[PDB]
Amino acid sequence: LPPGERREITLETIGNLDLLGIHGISNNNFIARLDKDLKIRLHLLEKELTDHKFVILGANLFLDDLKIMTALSKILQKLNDDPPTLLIWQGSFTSVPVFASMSSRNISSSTQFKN
Amino acid sequence: PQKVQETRKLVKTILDQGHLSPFLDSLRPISWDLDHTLTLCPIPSTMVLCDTTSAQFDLTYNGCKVINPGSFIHNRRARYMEYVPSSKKTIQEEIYI
Amino acid sequence: TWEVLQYKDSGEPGVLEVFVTINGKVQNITFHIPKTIYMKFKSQTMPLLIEKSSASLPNQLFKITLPESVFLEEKENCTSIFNDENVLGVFEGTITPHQRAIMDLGASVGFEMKDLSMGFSMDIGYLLHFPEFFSLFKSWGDTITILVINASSLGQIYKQMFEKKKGKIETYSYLVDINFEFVYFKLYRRLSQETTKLKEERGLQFLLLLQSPFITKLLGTIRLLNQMPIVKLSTLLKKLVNHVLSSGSWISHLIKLSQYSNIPICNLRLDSMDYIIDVLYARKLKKENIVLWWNEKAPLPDHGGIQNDFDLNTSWIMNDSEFPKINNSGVYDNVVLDVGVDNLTVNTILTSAEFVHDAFSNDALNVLRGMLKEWWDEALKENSTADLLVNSLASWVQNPNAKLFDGLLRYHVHNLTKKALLQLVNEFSALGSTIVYADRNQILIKTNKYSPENCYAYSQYMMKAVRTNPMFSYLDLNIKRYWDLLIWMDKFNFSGLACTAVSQWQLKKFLSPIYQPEFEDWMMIILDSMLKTKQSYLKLNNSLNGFSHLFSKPLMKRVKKLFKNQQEFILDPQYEADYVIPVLPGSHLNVKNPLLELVKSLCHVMLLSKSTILEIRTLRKELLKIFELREFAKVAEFKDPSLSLVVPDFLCEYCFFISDIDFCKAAPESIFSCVRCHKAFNQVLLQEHLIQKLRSDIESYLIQDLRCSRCHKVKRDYMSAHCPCAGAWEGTLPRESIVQKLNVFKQVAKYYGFDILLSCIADLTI
Ligand SMILES: [Zn+2]
Ligand SMILES: [Zn+2]
Repeated sequence: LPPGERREITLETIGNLDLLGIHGISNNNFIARLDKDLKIRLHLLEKELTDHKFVILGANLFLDDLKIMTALSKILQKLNDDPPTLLIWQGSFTSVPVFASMSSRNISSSTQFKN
Repeated sequence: PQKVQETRKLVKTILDQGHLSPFLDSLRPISWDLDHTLTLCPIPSTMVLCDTTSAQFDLTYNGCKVINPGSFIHNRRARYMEYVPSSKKTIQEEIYI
Repeated sequence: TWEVLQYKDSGEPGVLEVFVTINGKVQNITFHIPKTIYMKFKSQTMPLLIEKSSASLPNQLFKITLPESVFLEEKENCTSIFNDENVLGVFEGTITPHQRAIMDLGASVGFEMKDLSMGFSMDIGYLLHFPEFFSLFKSWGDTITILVINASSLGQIYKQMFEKKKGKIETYSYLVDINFEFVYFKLYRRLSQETTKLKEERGLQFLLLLQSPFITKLLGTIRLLNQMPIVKLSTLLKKLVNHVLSSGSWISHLIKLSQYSNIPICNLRLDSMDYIIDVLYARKLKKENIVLWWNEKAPLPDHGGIQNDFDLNTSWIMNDSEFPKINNSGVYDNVVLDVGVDNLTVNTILTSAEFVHDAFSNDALNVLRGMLKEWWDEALKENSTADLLVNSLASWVQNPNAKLFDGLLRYHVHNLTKKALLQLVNEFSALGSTIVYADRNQILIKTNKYSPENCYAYSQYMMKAVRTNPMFSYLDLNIKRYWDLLIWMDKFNFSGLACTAVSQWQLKKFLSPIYQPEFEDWMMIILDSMLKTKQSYLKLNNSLNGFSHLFSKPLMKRVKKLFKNQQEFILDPQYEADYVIPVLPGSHLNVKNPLLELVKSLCHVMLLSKSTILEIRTLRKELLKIFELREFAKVAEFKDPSLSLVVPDFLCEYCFFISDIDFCKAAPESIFSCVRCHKAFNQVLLQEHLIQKLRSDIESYLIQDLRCSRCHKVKRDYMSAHCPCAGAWEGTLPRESIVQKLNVFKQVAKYYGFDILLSCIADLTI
């Protein structure tokens, strides 16, 4: 497989663009630049904020299983003692895929997802 | 160990390939306009490459720290992961249930 | 023990709690079952119970058998045979233990499953709940608890309905027997508490009937003590009284289903006959040594891991459904037979009859054929259950919630249905007739005959001559109408005399309100003139020659007067509302002159007459002269004012009727209710099908093949910039067509007020 390239090497050799808008939005006449001094100032602030923490929950967090919801209630009760900076929920919030129902007797798939 | 090797292989494949979906569009279709989002060309500083069919890990390759909190409920434990941006530590956490 | 009432899984793996019946008592008992698994390898390995095996796969194989505990503890933890090492995938590993028990033991069977092998007369309890209105009843108590005029109206409604249902109550009295008292309403603690009171007063020997369509089933089992055997089921107190008195019929029906299908009373669901078909098909499949594609966790068939990956064939298989429905527009002076069809799918499966990579497995198909023949013979011998089953097959072959759902099976049945309809059209036409229209529910047939009273004999001969061909042995061919004279451009736009005259025109709906009555008037005048001409020509002995002459001059005089009036009043606030053109679903186009739209509509209807094109055409010229428009002017040309939005193969579960429904060309009553029966379709089910169609077309756009724009070769490579013949690549679904589809979706969503569909449309852009 062709060798990967370290982030710094890629950024410096493409011309150090801001491909996100972390520093500024681009136009067709103006490609935004990832200004070095602001990059350094932000990096120092990043090292300064010792307390920030990102909490990632595991995948396949099916909200329609009581065991999931019980486990999750315990976890969030821990997190309320000391809130994350950020909390990534992810991945398939229902046990079954939620698709067009074949019948009207049971509560429909979309409605169940909303519940 | 097997579990280590089959995740070194994963992240090395993804980051050497530089792109989150190496597969042909006849095996994983991409919205043609939005394929630029799957490209990783300036390799990200961290990647939460979440995957339910592999072990948890917090590898590093080419300076990219790739982590995977593979599944929420596994082996009768709730599993979640604490990435710490101001030090790039990755403290895994679990609750028994 | 040698009879079962319920299976359920224990908390711990591989173990079932079972409720069994013998010696006149229910007993609680417990089984241990091993999990059977299949595995496939390209190369041999056998480290260790594991058995090398042979069985047909779904489109080196080892059977594997463990107690679920050791399988589970090994598989998720160790460097075992279940992890890597050239596995092509576990096949049957999803089947729940009690769903293995129901297949191999059934009703007519801790305890090892190793040695188990292949008159109700007891009490009932009841817990139906109508969301706050929890309702409780017993076959062993003289009062009923109905939670948040009340008692008085209850008493007389009970008396009236009891009088209405006496014989039904009496005949099923020995199952559930009668008047009782009443009571009514933190409150939710009474549900757990009084269910303990139930258990305290009947430890066993009574059966609990759970719920009804306004379900909250899982939360109900949280309130309810989960240890009972439970029959799960899914001023308006009339409904509740009716259900309570209906209970005996339900017990009788459930006993009939169980005694037929060998499924325990608690496990089978009345709410879906497809499940009974699933288990009963699974038996005959494993008995014919097919690896079973039962899937518990997801709709898609458990082919092993491969089912999770996108595939162009699979996505085509899921996205595709349209019948190539024939529509030969015209005028027909011959009598036309309006032939209904039903049991077409069943007929194809019965009468049906690697290199092909989206054909369903021929072994499994042969099993379904022979099994359907078995069910059908038992229906002919008046088994209500087998009859209901064969009627419900059309749902199961389509339903993704079927445990043995397979998109390949759905598609195999569907395209065989398509071929069979084309062969049915071939058969009718081979017998000298000609088809006006044909789809999966209906055929309109030109007879080469002129009189209905002459043809009430020949029509029955014709239909018999079709059904007596073996290819159509099981068809419900039914002559639903006789059309004496027919004007036809599509099933939403026709008129004719039936043996008396009816007219319906989606065309009419787009004319401004002043002109809609005018359109119907001239359509009756056209029918009258055509009929006068037909009967005149027949008294004198394609017969329509000269029909324009009976009304052309009045029509021109009328149109001239209307044109003068339009110049007077189209701008006038006194009248403009009658000139305003209606916004509607699939409203195709903008129009500047509404009278011209009426004239275009009339002329188009009359131009359907292939025999008489010239006289109509000359009249059309003389009409357009009023506007000084030239005979062939692009404005004067008739383009259909409506854009179709067809949701293919909608299911009316109330009568198992499969219909394409067109949200634009069909009238609203045919959208919000069935055409054959007249039960209403659920609104959210309806919107979900529109969103499924929308997303199916967006995906079909993104997954399309590209085609060369000047030689039509397909783009086979991945990185060419153009075809080798110098032609630019273009889509097989051009972007303009999909823009138009999203436009009609937004129109339909705005008009019918489909909030879910409209928010989906909003979330595309935003
Ligand atoms: Zn119906
Ligand atoms: Zn070409």
